Amino acid sequence: YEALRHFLLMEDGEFAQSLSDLLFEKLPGELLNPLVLNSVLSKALQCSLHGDTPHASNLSLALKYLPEVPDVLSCLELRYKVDWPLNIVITEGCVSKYSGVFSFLLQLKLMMWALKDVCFHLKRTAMAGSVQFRQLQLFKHEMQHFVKVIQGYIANQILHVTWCEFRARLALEEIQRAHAEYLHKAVFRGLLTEKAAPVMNVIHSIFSLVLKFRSQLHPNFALMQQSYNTFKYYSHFLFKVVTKLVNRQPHLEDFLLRINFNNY
Amino acid sequence: LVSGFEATINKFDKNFSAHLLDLLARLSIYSGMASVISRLDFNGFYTERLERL
Amino acid sequence: REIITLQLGQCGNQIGFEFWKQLCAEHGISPEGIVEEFATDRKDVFFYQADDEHYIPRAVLLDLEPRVIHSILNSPYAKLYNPENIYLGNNWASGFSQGEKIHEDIFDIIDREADGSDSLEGFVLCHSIAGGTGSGLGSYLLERLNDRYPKKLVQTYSVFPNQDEDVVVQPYNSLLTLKRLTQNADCVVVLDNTALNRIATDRLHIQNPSFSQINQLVSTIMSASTTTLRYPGYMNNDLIGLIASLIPTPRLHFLMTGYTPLTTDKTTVLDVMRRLLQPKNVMVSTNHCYIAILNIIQGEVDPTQVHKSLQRIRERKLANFIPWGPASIQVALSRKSPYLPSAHRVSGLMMANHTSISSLFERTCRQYDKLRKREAFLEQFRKEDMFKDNFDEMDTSREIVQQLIDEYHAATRPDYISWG
Amino acid sequence: REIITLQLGQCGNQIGFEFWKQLCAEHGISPEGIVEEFATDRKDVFFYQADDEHYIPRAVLLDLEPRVIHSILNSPYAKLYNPENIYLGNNWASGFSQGEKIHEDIFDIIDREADGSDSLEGFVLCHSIAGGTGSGLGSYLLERLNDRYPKKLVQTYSVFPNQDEDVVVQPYNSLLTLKRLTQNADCVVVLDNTALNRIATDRLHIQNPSFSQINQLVSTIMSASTTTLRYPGYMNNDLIGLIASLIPTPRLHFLMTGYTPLTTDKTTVLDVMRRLLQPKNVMVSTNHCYIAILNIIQGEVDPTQVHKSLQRIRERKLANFIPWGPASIQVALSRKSPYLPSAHRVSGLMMANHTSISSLFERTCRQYDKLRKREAFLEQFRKEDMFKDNFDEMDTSREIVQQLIDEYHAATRPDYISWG
Repeated sequence: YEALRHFLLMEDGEFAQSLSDLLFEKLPGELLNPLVLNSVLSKALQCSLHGDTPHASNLSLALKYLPEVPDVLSCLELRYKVDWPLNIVITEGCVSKYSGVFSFLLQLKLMMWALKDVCFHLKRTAMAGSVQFRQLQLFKHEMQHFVKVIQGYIANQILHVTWCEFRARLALEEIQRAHAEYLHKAVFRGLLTEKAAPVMNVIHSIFSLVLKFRSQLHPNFALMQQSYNTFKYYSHFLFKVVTKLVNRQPHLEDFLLRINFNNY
Repeated sequence: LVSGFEATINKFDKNFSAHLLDLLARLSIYSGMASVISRLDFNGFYTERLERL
Repeated sequence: REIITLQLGQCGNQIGFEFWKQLCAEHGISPEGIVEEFATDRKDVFFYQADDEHYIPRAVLLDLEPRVIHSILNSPYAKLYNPENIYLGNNWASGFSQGEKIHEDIFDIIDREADGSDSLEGFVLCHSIAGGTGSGLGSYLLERLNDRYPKKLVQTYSVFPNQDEDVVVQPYNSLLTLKRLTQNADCVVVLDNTALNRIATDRLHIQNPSFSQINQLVSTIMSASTTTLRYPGYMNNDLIGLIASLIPTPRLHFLMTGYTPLTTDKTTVLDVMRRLLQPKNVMVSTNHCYIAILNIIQGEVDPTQVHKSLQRIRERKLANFIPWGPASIQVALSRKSPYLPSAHRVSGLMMANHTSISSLFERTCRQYDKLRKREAFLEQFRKEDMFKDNFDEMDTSREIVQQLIDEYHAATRPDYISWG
Repeated sequence: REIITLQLGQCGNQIGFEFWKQLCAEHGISPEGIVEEFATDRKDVFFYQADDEHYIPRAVLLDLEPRVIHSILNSPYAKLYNPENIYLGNNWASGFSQGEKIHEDIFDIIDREADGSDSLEGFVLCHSIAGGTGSGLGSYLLERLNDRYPKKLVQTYSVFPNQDEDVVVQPYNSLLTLKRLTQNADCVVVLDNTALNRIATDRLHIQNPSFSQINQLVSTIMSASTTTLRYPGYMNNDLIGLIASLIPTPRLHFLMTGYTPLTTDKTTVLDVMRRLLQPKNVMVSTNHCYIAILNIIQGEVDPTQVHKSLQRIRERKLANFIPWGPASIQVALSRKSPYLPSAHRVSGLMMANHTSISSLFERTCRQYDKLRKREAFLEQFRKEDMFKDNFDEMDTSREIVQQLIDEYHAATRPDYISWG
């Protein structure tokens, strides 16, 4: 379990920061055929100097979103393969959700890649006090601030509070239930569940506008200004929707907390 | 010399490319480990010229 | 992927030697650079991949007229590193001209170390301002790094050169250096000698040996800022992801420093949160408001009660803020620093963009304006006159810092929708 | 089947005596040539089948005006060999004329040893360039071996005659010798006195006794190159099977030398692989690319992890290469050298065809062009004028080496489909 956490919850230094950056170069035929996704993992584990375990190799690897391209979905699934003397405890529907939480997690880094791209496209323009540079980068900061704090919520819920559970349980029917309740609460506090689904729903509008903001690199200053203008309305609308669903969730109260300190 | 030698070597060259591309096609199906194909033509040229996608 | 660390100037070489002795203490490594069985951490951040799989740190030492560098050299931590990156006048123009004349071989040392590493992520600058030849040379070296590598990140560890009174051209030096820091740097970590001296006289009754203990505080702050990268966490294991959150615009990119323990001779999360917010705990010395606050916490701390604490700090409404923008305080956690015994295990650190630094900038501008109107304290050099005959470079830098003060006070307003 | 070894020139006789003392140390044999009970290896490579079933090595010694050969003779390793194959001016033309005038009796010694052996596989030439009379005589002897035996293989161990400055006709000597090496040799193993001197001053602080230690390095390299033949392995137990892989065309047949231990006063396969790839480990001193690389590894090395290592080096993509051809790095392994106690047991050796040698060739051509345009450093001899009255032989050799430089840089291109 404490090996699975390294490579599907990405508890590894510059493994996410090296897998995601190589994967997102593609979106074509690349990152579809089984010789390219077959080799990005062998490069990613070696440049983190934490991996290269048998819990990180000889595991099955595929994808569920093909690159056909906005694109708010990441790709490259990873599965943790188990067999008979591990099957009595570790479930094979539980592992499909291990892949499912890894994919959501890599999609979170997709925004941290896209905003980095548009700040990188802007970098060669300047240092200077030219208006088209400074007033454009002021938009980027806000979206990066949004991404870091929704990430600060997720990096607490799926990784600390649910990881306390089933770690003080390891300090015949029972061990399966202790495993499944742990992953069940991990996907529950991640707000992917149907109960807190409208809270995560507006983040996709957030994310699509971040992609529109990434695509352009300034004559096209006004278009990116307008994309940011739609983004700010959607954030000010999220501020009410998350508050209303604490009368439905004390765990969600940390999220309304996260996105704003004071402020209306 | 430099011309009739070219005449013999080109037909040997074409035959060898046919007999090689067939082998690499029938080796891509065999695995296990991918290091067999990767080491056999380790350059990155003629590693397979009948590429897929 | 790997960051090349530079120690520059004489006092900057002193605090760099302190920081590398601190890394020898912090990681499980010998003073010969040797990895041990009491070393599992990440060693791809500041450590040159030295040849025997012994991750030797990168201590690039650039200086002119070395005096304290010899005392650094006769030490057992000069066997921890020496890949031959050690190399062998109190005004800005003198150090500028000295950096200009020997740029090529020291830049060959820089290219040497850059090709020596597997890749590059950034250049962090370990410097103390008002080291004599270090000032001026530091701005020229900052310009060389910014010109040669415009796709990398430059961080500047710098002190605020004010011991409350000798160098009287120091406001001119800091003024020109601050103009270069606005345009040739992406993030600058500023510390205050005044606030560090006041906190040092607060915790104990030291006034004579205070410099060596302030070096220890600087070394611990530098260790705590990079512990999240050097030791495997999940967030801010990269430089750029850590830097991107605090800076809204590349002119307001100066971050204040604070540190939760006062003395080093359970503690719950609510304590350290409102502890780090108090300005007694900030080691940097009208309405002024933070732009964005971020904290690291490393110790015996439960990661669950941080949302309860952050709820308490939210409903406390304890800091004001920049009141037109969606910025928050950002809570992040890293591992407790292993492989060495540490007293007072819980220690947190803040980097925050505050418009209060514009007050100290305006104090430096007022001192510069006073000494400029008097014009008897430039201490007229041939370097100062030869670098600029009409001395209009200080006026251009004054225009830059005046624009910076205007942008700071416009960000202080709830209307910074257009630039001012 | 058996290879006849020749030591030629004064410095070549010195390094040959070093190599035969090295073979007396390496095999379990006495300094009288006697096979012992501490000797099971193969003795059909360099050992003359001497009569008492005592496999005495073949040390064919050809020289004029012997001075250091007497010091070789008064040694207990002159009882290891003496089947009477020992025989008793710093320009190329002088040594050429000296080799021409006494060709018949020394060729009778060659035919004597050739009929003495059971058969012949090749003639390996143990020489150091710029030995005075050794240069010129070596090219004439190379021409005699190439003319008399066109069905055998000739290998040339040679140093690059450059001590970075006395012989000032040395670029002329090396230029004419290189023309002969292009046309009268099938493979040439070139070493650099510059890189060996730099590595010697790197490992220790020797500058005066450096020649004797470079002789030890040359002797160990010569032992490691032939350990796979002298001791029973499976591959490269023949000369021609070892030589055939690295050479694509008989003009690009010069191989660089490298060696994994730096000092001689577990270690896994990934370490020695990327160790041997680094040019700090190559004892030979724009875009340049290897044609083909092959390594021997002899030590405490597991033969299974070499495919894991070669996978890591493959996906590392650490060397560029000649980018239009199906060449690879080729991994081969031989036995650890027995019957003598050796420190630093793991030692690997590379022979690789690199176009970087054309840069040093162009340096020698530039030095030759400078001294030729000046024409005050030919040191005009009667031998030099009598061998060629108009001195057009150096110009013809210059045309040959210019064609070689053109072929090298055309092989550097991804288009060498037609010759250039």
